[PDB]
Amino acid sequence: TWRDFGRKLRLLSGYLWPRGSPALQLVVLICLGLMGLERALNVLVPIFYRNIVNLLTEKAPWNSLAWTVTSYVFLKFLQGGGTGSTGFVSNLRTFLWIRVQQFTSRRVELLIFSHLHELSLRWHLGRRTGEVLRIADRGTSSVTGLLSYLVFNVIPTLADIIIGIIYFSMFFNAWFGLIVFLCMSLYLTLTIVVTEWRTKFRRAMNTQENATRARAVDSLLNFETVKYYNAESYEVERYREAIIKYQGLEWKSSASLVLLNQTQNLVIGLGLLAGSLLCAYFVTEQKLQVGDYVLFGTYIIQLYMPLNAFGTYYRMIQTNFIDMENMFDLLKEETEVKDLPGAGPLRFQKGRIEFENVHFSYADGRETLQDVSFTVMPGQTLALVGPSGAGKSTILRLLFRFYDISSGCIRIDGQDISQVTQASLRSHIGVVPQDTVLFNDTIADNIRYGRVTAGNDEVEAAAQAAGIHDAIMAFPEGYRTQVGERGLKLSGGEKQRVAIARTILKAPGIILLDEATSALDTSNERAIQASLAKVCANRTTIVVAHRLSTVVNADQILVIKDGCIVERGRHEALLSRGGVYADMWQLQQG
Amino acid sequence: TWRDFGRKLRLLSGYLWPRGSPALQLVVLICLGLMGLERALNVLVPIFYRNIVNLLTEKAPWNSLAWTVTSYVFLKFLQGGGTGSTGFVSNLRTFLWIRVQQFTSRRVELLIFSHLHELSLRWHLGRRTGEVLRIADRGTSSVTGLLSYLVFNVIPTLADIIIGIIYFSMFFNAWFGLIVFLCMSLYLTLTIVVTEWRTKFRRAMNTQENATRARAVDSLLNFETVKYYNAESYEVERYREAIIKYQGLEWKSSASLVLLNQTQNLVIGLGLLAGSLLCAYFVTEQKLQVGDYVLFGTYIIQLYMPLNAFGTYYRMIQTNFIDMENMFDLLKEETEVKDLPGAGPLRFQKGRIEFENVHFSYADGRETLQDVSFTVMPGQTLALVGPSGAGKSTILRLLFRFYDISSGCIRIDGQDISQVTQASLRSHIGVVPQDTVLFNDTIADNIRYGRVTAGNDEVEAAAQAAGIHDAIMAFPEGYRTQVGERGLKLSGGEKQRVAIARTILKAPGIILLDEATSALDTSNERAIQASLAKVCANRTTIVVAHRLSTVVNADQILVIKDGCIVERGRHEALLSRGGVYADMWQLQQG
Ligand SMILES: CCCCCCCCCCCCCCCCCC(=O)O[C@@H](COC(=O)CCCCCCCCCCCCCCC)COP(=O)(O)OCCN
Ligand SMILES: CCCCCCCCCCCCCCCCCC(=O)O[C@@H](COC(=O)CCCCCCCCCCCCCCC)COP(=O)(O)OCCN
Ligand SMILES: [Mg+2]
Ligand SMILES: [Mg+2]
Repeated sequence: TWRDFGRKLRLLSGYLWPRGSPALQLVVLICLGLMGLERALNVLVPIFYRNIVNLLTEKAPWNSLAWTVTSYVFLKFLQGGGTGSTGFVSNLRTFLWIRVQQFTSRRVELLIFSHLHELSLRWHLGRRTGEVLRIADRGTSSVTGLLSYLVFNVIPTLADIIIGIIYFSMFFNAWFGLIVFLCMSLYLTLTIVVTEWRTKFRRAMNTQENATRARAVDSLLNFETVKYYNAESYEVERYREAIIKYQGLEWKSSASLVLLNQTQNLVIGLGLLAGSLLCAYFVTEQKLQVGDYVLFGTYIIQLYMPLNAFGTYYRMIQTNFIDMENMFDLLKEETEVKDLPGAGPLRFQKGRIEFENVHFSYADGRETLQDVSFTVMPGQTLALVGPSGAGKSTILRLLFRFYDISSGCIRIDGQDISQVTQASLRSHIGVVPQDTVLFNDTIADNIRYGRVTAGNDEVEAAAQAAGIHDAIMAFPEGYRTQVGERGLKLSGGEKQRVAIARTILKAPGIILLDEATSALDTSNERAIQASLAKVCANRTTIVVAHRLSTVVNADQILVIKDGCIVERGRHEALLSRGGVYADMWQLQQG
Repeated sequence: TWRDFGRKLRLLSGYLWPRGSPALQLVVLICLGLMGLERALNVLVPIFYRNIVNLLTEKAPWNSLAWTVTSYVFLKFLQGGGTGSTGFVSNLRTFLWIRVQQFTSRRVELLIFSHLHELSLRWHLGRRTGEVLRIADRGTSSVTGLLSYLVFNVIPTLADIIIGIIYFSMFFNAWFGLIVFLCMSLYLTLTIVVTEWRTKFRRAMNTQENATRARAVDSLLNFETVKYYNAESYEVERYREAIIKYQGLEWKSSASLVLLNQTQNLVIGLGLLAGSLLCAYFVTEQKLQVGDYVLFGTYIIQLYMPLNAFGTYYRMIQTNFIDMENMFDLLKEETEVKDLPGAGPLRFQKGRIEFENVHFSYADGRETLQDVSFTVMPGQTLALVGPSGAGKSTILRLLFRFYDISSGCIRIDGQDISQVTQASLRSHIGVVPQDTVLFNDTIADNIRYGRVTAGNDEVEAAAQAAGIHDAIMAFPEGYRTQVGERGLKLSGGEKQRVAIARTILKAPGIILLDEATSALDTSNERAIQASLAKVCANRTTIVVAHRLSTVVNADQILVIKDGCIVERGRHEALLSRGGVYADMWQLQQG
């Protein structure tokens, strides 16, 4: 509708006045003043011109005429090029604003890069990288740009037309003071009537646009596959057939503009005809002197120039508006798993975890995990075994509180999860992820990410827990070797080794291992678990392992089939029962 | 230096003539013409003004005066504001160019999205996503936004000054002429001197800029890690401390400009003073007439204003230059592993492979692979076993020819691979990668990527071989579900099952498996390898497996220690030897 526009402009205005620093809160006044003086000069230059022509007509000494001429030339210097150009009053402000603009830009940026890191997991696993980056880079340049064309080229221009009608009405004749008024009115009423009839087009451009780029920016973030299967053509072609349909529409909306920018010309044109013709009539009938026909020949032009100038800008102002809209959209989304106000930090003494009839659904259609309850005594290791797709990892994801349960209760150390602050909750737990990703930085700094204070001593010693010390030293330059983006450059298993080294360095109260021996050879896992046995002496540990050679000494064993527990107990007590665990053990060992 | 500018401009100008379609090769002439007419009207308006002032001075009938004024209110309509704005002999050109700025904004896009996909691996595993995207999205607007300010606002302006000096010399006094000439000369000699002094600054801005964004577009790609280990603040801060340095070094290059834009004002100023004083003097000494003063008071103002306007654009015309420079660099590089001239398709008959004393290195510091040779008969399944980091995957990488060798020879089916075209070579081999990635699309289209002409019936039949048909149908919406981005949405092992189904659908001449049973439970591996034994009836296979339970029936077994072959033979022939393979097998079996 035509009201939302208003709401939007209001918001953009809020970012002008700096809020916090007094000094700056002054520059924003002086600047305004210079704006004031220039408006006056605009109505004092034309007048002086009349004088230097009047005197010349009647004749006078070379002396008197001289001083007068100098005056005119001076004032032109202080205001050259009308509104929207250079000069000496104007450009003296563009040198006292550079500072304020750098206080608004920063603030906006460090706000669209904080929110993106507070949103929840569900949203993140569905975004389209391409877009979430385009929006965040062009966005911070929209707000600054517009706030500088709506306070320095629009509002000023408008004020001038008015000052004009006051004059040309109480200092010249009168009728002339009407010809100007009507012109403007029509100019406006021919803009609105047209701007609307165009919006039917601009709207159906943005949508197609954001979908004529996606596919592509997703065939460059997955290079390997587009090579193995030797495509590399199927792709280039598909693009061509999308850069065509988009173009077919922009023509429509890049021609409407030429129409709007031509109809306006006429309205202006007619105005000049009326005025010029009438003025001459009067001077013939001895009512206004010739001199005067010069004033109404300079003031006018210098008052209609601005309108026409905006003609070469309409194109951009549109684009900038669109981008602002998008950014603001994002800053209105809401986090899903929030925190309860008035919450206290967790009290950690032993580390006991208990589940109480938890039911969970992903897409509200089926229950992936349902009716699970277990208890772990402090200082004990629990293991989970089952077929693929049974829901093993969902329990670990839910313990860390990345999602919210629907029913039941989860309690640790006698305290429920839902009322303690997450920030204090996550400081007691460290987990090795299923897949390893490393920053595009050096291996030493990748290892140090567990805690940003330790010196090379601990990094070095902790490097011995995973058995990577004897391997890194053989590398050229030792621990300052590069890793590459996402860690693809390094190798296949030492990514897992450095991940487990990070976790060991962190040394949390409770340790959880999703997969640890996925990529290691059969002669390296043993040593790793032997080293880990000395570290897990007094810490609760949950381990998941498809291979059953690791949980033979597990303190407790659980079997998950389709999210419902099927049996439990130790190793030998499960073997004697002759159940599914015994069947799988026999199948694996013989 | 000051000559590179030359080569640069030459290129940006090699794009203003559609090279192909004829029709278009015409619009580019009529456009040029309209330019001509306008550059004339500019000297036929000031003149008419004088006439309507002379007549008024001496008196005349309302009739005659009337038919004169009309003229000076028509020519104004056609000319418009000036040399950089709207009108009616200008707009009519910006409506016949839209169709030529869309044949130069395509050709230059489907050329920076092709080259990025023919570069080789080394480069790719070392880029910085953040940047490569940017360079390729802002880049296609520079070369289409400068060609429009170097053939419609510069060259035109220059022509006008000259026409002015010709006149004002052979039609008016001829002494004034000198004034104009000198003024312009000085204007230029100041621009050149100042521009260079400034360059020292602009150069040291770009560099810091591209590095104040890296550690920021790389903490939004690897989201998980920035949560597990908490953080989420350590980051926001680092950003702030880098948005400060950049700023401090721009208030330098955003103030130099204000200086350059004030000096120029003075030079222009002086010119007007000289002229006016002189002209007035002559009119006193009876040489010119009042009428004449009016001409030298309108022509000048409309011959200097066009220049000042450029004062408010300098900012952008810099940024655009910088971006063009970068794009060119990318389009100026070179592929690493090219193809020998000529050459022909590979003559495949059976499927034999041979290695002949291959020595190769990665970074010229260490020898990753050295002294490797083997051979496979047409129909078996060689296997490789060894410790981690021994170089198992490098052999597979070197077969596909992603990198290149230093010595030795590689022969397939009797033909060396170094001369045969890679396009024909890579149509006979299909490999499941070590890490599985999926397109952000539906599962059916993702699994159809093996061959684009496949049908639903054969896709459904082939999905049964991997054992996933009985699993997908239980999902809601069946085969039209989403997999998210990169495939993190699906599961932990179903990605691997989908990848192996893709490979089976492709059905190449030679099959290679890096790791297939990494994420599968022990109850599903058997059925899978039994199913895979049926399709390898007449296809050579190479299999890598850390677990030795799937290699017991291998036709040939190799042991790779540190890239040097230690022993070879079958399974029982190696068990009796009592070597390292026997030790590993015992240790695994317990
Ligand atoms: C905070 C105080 C502000 C005081 C002044 C406010 C009013 C300023 C004058 C506005 C006159 C034009 C109003 C009608 C157009 C409004 C929309 C617009 O300007 O840009 C739109 C996009 O339109 C364009 O593509 C062209 C953009 C420029 C059009 C207006 C040009 C400037 C104003 C011209 C008249 C004012 C006098 C001359 C200014 C030289 C943005 O999207 P939208 O509002 O159309 O979307 C929702 C409604 N459909
Ligand atoms: C193909 C035929 C072209 C004919 C005309 C060619 C010459 C046109 C007039 C050029 C006059 C200015 C020459 C000196 C500046 C050249 C550089 C430039 O314009 O922009 C530079 C960046 O400078 C700026 O930031 C300001 C950009 C605008 C400066 C020139 C403004 C337009 C020309 C002004 C004089 C012409 C008459 C008035 C123009 C309306 C781009 O980088 P760089 O060349 O400095 O880097 C290597 C050399 N250091
Ligand atoms: Mg999992
Ligand atoms: Mg490997």
